[PDB]
Amino acid sequence: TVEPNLHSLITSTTHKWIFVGGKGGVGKTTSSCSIAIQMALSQPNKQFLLISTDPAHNLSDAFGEKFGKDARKVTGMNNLSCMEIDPSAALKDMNDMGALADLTGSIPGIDEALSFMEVMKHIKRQEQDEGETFDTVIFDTAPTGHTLRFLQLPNTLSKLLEKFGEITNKLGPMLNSFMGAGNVDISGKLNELKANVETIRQQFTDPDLTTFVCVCISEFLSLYETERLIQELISYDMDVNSIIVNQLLFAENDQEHNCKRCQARWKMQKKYLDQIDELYEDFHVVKMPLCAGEIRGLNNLTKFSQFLNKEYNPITDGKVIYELE
Amino acid sequence: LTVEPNLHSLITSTTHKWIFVGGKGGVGKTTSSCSIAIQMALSQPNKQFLLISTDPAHNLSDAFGEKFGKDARKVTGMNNLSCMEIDPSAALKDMNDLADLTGSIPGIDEALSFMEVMKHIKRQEQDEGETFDTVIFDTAPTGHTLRFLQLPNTLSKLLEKFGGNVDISGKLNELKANVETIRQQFTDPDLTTFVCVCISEFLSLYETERLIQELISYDMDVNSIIVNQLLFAENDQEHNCKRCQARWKMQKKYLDQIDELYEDFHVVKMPLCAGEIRGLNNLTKFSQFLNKEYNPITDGKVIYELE
Amino acid sequence: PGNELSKKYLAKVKERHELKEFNNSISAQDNYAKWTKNNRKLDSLDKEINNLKDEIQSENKA
Amino acid sequence: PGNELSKKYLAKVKERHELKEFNNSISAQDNYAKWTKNNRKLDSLDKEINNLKDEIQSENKAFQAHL
Ligand SMILES: Nc1ncnc2c1ncn2[C@@H]1O[C@H](COP(=O)(O)OP(=O)(O)O)[C@@H](O)[C@H]1O
Ligand SMILES: Nc1ncnc2c1ncn2[C@@H]1O[C@H](COP(=O)(O)OP(=O)(O)O)[C@@H](O)[C@H]1O
Repeated sequence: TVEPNLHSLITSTTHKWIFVGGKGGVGKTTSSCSIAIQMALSQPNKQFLLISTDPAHNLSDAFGEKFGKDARKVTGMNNLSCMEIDPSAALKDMNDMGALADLTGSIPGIDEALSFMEVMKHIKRQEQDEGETFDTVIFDTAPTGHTLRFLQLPNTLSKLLEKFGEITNKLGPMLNSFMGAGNVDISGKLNELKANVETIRQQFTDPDLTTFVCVCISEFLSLYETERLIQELISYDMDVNSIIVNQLLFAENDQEHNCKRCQARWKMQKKYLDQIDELYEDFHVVKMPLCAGEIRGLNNLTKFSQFLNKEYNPITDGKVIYELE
Repeated sequence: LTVEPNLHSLITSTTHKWIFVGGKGGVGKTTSSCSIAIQMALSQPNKQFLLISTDPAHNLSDAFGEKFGKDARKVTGMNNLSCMEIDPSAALKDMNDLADLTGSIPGIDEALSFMEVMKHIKRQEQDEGETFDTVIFDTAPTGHTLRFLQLPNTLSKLLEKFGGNVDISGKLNELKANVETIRQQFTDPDLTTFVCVCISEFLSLYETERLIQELISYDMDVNSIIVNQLLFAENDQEHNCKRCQARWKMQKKYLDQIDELYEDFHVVKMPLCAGEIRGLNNLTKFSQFLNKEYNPITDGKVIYELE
Repeated sequence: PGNELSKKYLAKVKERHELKEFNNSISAQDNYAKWTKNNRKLDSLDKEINNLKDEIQSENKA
Repeated sequence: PGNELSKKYLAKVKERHELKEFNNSISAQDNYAKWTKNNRKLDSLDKEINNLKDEIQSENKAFQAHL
């Protein structure tokens, strides 16, 4: 039925948008890179882009290369290109070049939709100056904040374009005498948003064009935060089908293992894994092993990432998680 | 003029009567609950103590290795510490076999369930004729067990502007009192305080920062956080496991941050012992590091006598 | 006849209050499974009881 | 009414919106410190902006409840 891996997605040809996210230091970035590398290696034809909003420049840290606002290609790859931009340190540079400001914090979701299209822009620009079309883009969703909440903006902006009017047509003599000192602009320029962000929406709501992958560690506070997230995404009508449970130490059988503490934690993780499996039967629950020390740079990110395709087997693969010391 | 990185001041206090211990996630709430209890009991022989838990899973019983029930028994080996395990969600569900105005008004169920407990306590002090000087609450893991502290103010915010079709408005004013005579007490920094338990990782330092806010709102006193399960790896007899020493690095990072975030707080660092900490002989040994702060160098041994 | 806004606003607010009391009887840790299920449920009843609050309110508005 | 329900409901809703954008520029992980501070702040402005929403609302059910 539903295989315990992301093979079906790394093999998929239909998808164009993939989102990876997860609060807490669970492995979002590492997974982001892994899903990227894996997809790139499995489809040579297509061209890929791994983009990150984070200010701390994580992708750069992960690979050990300096990626900037300029979509460079991963040194050692051939269709994977990373791009790190800051939409906040660009929003304070968009308009910083009044009314178009005092209505954003008023309406929940704008700032996001704005910041996002600011990104999409920086992307198509690259595809121009480089004349190279990206078939699929992977989003290293930002750690904090509901980065892609704008998907509700439409149904929310409708309550205003049906209000700013239901008051302009319920008080007629004073809707006419109501010389709107401000032209239809507000009710017309923030009317085109419910479109310029309604097309992008029927992109991210197509079960075959975009999907989200949740990263989580197997402890309570995390299985919670992600159950929350899965709900937040279900509401947006986005597709959530796979969760990658990271940092599992399959201690039940280990090489050079004879430590007491470590085996106590595994016992707990195991407990919750069984619960996750029970809670999400229709989901792709991917178990990833906890390697000894950092997983940095392509040579390792790759080696580690293959366990998103062919599920990791603690017995046989036990060694491969030690080539990373 | 910094603050003591321990709970000595509270285990020594004579003024307090109510102490709440809480923390979501498997961080060590129960263990800390017992530790604060045992510690307070050993340091004040005169006074008599009660450790009560709402948890259905009967944790205190697991912790000590004794079967504590609805009947306040005394800890086998102690002299003024008595544990009591009751379930209020089940007792309040029997004399209710309607509450429609309960689910309607946020906070009732709690205030109700709480007084149901208080009741079961004074009853014990009757049939036993033994007054408890201080009670420690092993706050429930999930749900906002003590949110009723807002009930009063909230209930006002729905009386001047809102309505036996009125016998409801009668036994409801009788309530906004029982809960206000209390909240008055719980909101007194000398009589009651809350101790947060947390592990030193992000999702937990968050959940507790949240909690500290929830408590500040209720005007309850939050002054101490016990950071449990710390490694202090560098201080082991020797470097072996690398995956461990990597975690310590992270914990250390957040500890520094916690210290910076709560300068006026009693931030208590507790070491991670090898395997369970069950039964009085160990709960005690481990609990003393809530009084005299644990020193990774000297005390390094004492965390290995534990099974 | 005070049916829909009575027999409903009660059956639900009552069942919810019957579940909420059942949820606080299992370990959100040992039964994360069920626990989270029940919560999801209580999250719906919380909305369809906040709907019958407007269905019963906009009735005194229409 | 015009100098208080305007110059205030803006200074705040604006400053909050100025902070919120500043908070999303630091690692809630590397600067947990500041990050949590800023949040605590945004949690107040969120209330004292939800107060001026009732202060600006009690001054309307008032000028119409009194001729
Ligand atoms: N499964 C794993 N096993 C071992 N180390 C891991 C694993 N996942 C992540 N890491 C380590 O954590 C670090 C990455 O944390 P990161 O993924 O960037 O946290 P976040 O997703 O919250 O940004 C890396 O330096 C890597 O060494
Ligand atoms: N500092 C510690 N060192 C070693 N083990 C600990 C420590 N703190 C708690 N534990 C372990 O955790 C378990 C208790 O967890 P518990 O306190 O009941 O979590 P919670 O408070 O969320 O219910 C015990 O079995 C004990 O072995």
